[PDB]
Amino acid sequence: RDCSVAGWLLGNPMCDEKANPANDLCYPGNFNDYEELKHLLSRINHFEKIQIIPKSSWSDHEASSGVSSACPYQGTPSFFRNVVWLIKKNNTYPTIKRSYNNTNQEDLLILWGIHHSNDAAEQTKLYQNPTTYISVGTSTLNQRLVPKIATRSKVNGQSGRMDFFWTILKPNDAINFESNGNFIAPEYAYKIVKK
Amino acid sequence: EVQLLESGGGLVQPGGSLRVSCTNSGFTFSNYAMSWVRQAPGKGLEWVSAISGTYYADSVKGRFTISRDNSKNTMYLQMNSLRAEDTAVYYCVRDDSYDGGGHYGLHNWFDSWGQGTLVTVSSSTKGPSVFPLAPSALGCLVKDYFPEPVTVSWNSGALTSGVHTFPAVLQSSGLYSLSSVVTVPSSTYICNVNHKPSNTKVDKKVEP
Amino acid sequence: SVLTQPPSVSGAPGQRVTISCTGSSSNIGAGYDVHWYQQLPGTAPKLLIYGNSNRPSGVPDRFSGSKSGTSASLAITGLQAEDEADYYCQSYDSSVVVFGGGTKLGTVAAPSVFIFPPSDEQLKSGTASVVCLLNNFYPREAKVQWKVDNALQSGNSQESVTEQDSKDSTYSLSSTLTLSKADYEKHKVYACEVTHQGLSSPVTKSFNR
Repeated sequence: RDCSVAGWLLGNPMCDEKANPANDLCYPGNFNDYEELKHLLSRINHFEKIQIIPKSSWSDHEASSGVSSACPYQGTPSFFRNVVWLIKKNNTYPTIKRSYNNTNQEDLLILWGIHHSNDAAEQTKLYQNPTTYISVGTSTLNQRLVPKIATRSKVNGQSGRMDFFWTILKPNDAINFESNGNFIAPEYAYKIVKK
Repeated sequence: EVQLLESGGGLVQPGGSLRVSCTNSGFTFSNYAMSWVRQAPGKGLEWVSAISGTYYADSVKGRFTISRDNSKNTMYLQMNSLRAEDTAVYYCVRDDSYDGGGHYGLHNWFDSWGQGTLVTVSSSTKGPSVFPLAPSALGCLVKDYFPEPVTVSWNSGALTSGVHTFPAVLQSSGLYSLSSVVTVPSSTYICNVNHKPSNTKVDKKVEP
Repeated sequence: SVLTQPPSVSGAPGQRVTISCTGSSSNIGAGYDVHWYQQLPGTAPKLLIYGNSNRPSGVPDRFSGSKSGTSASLAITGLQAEDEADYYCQSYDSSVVVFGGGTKLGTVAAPSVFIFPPSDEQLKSGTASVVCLLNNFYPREAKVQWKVDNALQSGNSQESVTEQDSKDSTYSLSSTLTLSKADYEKHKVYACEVTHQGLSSPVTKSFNR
C-alpha cells in the first residue's frame, strides 16, 4: 500500500509492485536473492497469511526484545511484524532447537534473518556469546551462517546489518533452524498457490 | 573511568532559574541519548527528561528545557519557574539500548549514572559550626547550617576506619545538624569539613 | 514514576529473597521490559538488571529478574553483606518512564555505647547540645533514655540513625540532646540509658560537670 515488497512481508511497522518505494527494509543489512523470488512471487492467484511459531514457544530466550529507532510505528520503536529478533535470556542464549513440519497440503513461504553487529563486546551485550552462527536446512538446501564483525557506518542511524533469507517449504516437509546467536526467527508465514 | 559530571547546582529561590550542564568524557556523546533523573530527599527516582528530539516528564513541562552540545560534549537542563518540591539531587544519565546506534529514547535503560548535584529551592543561606566530641570512639559535630550538603573527611581525609557520618537532622531551627564519628580500641586526628555553598572550609583537631 | 514495590524486605545470609514489582496491564501487560537498579545508600544508582533477565558486568550471577504478566520479580541467591541497597525497577508506560517505589532490606550485637559532654567553644557561642553514641548493633528496633538526675527529659532531642553498614551489616545511632546553656547548667548528673535485644541487665552511661 505505502510499502515496498520484502519489508511488507517481513511486516515493517511503517507499512500496513511499487516502483521505487519509500520503505523497503527499515533496518539495514542485505537482502539475499531478491530478484529470483520476485519472478514467481507474482503468478499467485490465491493468498492468505497464518502463524507457525508464536513468541510464546520460547521459554529459554527473551522473545519480545528487538524493536528499534530504525523501525518505529508512529514514533515508537517496533520491528518487522512477522520476523522476530531474539535476545539472550538470563545472561544466557541456549542453542535453539526448533522444527516445523508442514502438515498443510498447501505449500509454505518461509523467511528468517541474520543480524550483523560491529563490536564483539556489543555482540556480548545482546547474545552473550562471542562466536555464533545460523544453520538451517529443508530437503535440498542446507544453509550455514556466521555474522561478520568489525565496525561500520550509520545507515538508517544504525551501525549494524541484517540479512534476511527465503525458501519454500514443501508440504509434508520440515525445516531445521540451528543457532546459538545472531538469529532472527519467523513468527507468521504465508500460504501460497502458484498461478 | 567513564565520567558523567553534573556541575553548578545549589540554592535557588522559588520561581528561580537554574541551568545544569552534564559534563561528559569516555565515549561518543552523539552516539547515545541522555537523560536526567532526580531524587527528592528520602524519596525514589523520577524521570525528568531526555534528549537524543527532546522528551519531558509531566511535572516539569514547559518550565524545563533539555539541551545537548556534542561540540563541547555537554548537555544542559534549564529549570525556570522552579517552585519548592523541585528540590532533588540531579543525576545526569546514559540511555543504553538493545538496538544500539539508536539515538532513541523509547525503551532503553540507564547504565551509567552521574554523580549528582543537589539543587535546593528556599531562602536563605548559612554555614555550620564545628565543635569536637572529645574522648576520655569520638568525632565532631556539625551544627546549624543551610543548605545541605556538607562533607566530612578525616585526617586530611584518608581514613576509612570505623567512620560514621550521620544522616543530617533538619532541626527546629530549620538548620541541619549532624555528627561524624570514628572508632578505635585504645588511643593527632582532625576532621576536615566543607560546606560548599557558604564557601566554608573548616577543620578542627580533636582531643580531650 | 511509580509502578508498585513492597516497602521493605528482610533476609538472612545465603538465603533467597524475592522482590516483586507489580503493575497494570497498561505497562507490563504491554511487553515493555523491566530494568532494575541497585543504588548504594548515598550513591548514584547502578544499573542492576536490564531487559528483565540480563545484568551488566560488575554484577553477580546471584541476581535474576523474572517477568510475569503485569508483574515482575527480582530474586537473589547466595546472599552477601555487600548486597544491601535500595532496589528500584524501571519500565516505560505510554513513554515517559516509570519506576518502582523501591525496596530496602543477622546475628544480634549489643551496641557499643558512649556519652559525649559539650565542647567549650559551643558554650561561649550560645546554647549547648549533648550527644550519645550507640555503635554497630542488630536489630533495628530500639530505645534511648536521657536521665537528668533520674528525670526523663522529653522535648530536647532529635536522633539520626545510620543506614545498615555494608560489611558488618550493623546500624549505629546518634542521639543529640539540644538545650539552652543557661537552662543547662543547674544540676550535675546527665545520663544515657540503653535497652537492646542483647541487653541482660540494662546499661546506663553518664557524666558530671
